[PDB]
Amino acid sequence: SVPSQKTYQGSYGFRLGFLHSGTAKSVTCTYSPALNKLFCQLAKTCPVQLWVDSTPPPGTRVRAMAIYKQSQHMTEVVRRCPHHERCSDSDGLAPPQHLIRVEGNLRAEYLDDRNTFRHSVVVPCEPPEVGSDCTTIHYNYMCYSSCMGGMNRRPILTIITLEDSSGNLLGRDSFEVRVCACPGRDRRTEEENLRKK
Ligand SMILES: OCc1cc(I)c(-n2cccc2)c(I)c1O
Ligand SMILES: [Zn+2]
Repeated sequence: SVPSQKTYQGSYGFRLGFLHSGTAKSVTCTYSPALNKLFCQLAKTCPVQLWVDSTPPPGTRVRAMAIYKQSQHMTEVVRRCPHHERCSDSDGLAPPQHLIRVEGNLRAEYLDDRNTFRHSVVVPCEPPEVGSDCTTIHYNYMCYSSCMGGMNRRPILTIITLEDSSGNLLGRDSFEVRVCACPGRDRRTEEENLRKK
């Protein structure tokens, strides 16, 4: 009733990577290594790099799913709030209830799990373009952390899993997410709080 969040590189040495976008007031997405936490604006591009030490087999896929970070909320499905699920901002593929979308990939598939009711979005693994050493997926988060009746100020994690063609686990990584109006200021504030402690 709770998906695992244990980091697992697996046989292919799978792990995530993030750009270094800084903390200017205008930044739309920024990652804090000290907090392992991504800060982003609503419905803005979040580039997440995928790194491996060796090439996984054809048919390998990469799935993203959100869970609540606090244990007392972890069994609750993370979903969009009562406002955003009804705002008709569909891209034609993502169900309106799903918090996480993949941008610009027509092969993305959206799952409502028939047993857990949790949402996820999964894409095929594709090799890096010539001249690149990693592959990047562009995610969007479609509600604010503060949305009433949805996340309601509760922190979430995103779990990224590398899976075989049957859905079996090959690798796992994760990061906390805050969706907020000013990611640069919030990253600076939270990193300062961590330092003061
Ligand atoms: O052949 C090299 C290579 C192949 C693949 I397929 C991937 N990959 C794409 C999504 C997940 C892993 C990567 I990163 C890579 O470097
Ligand atoms: Zn919302």
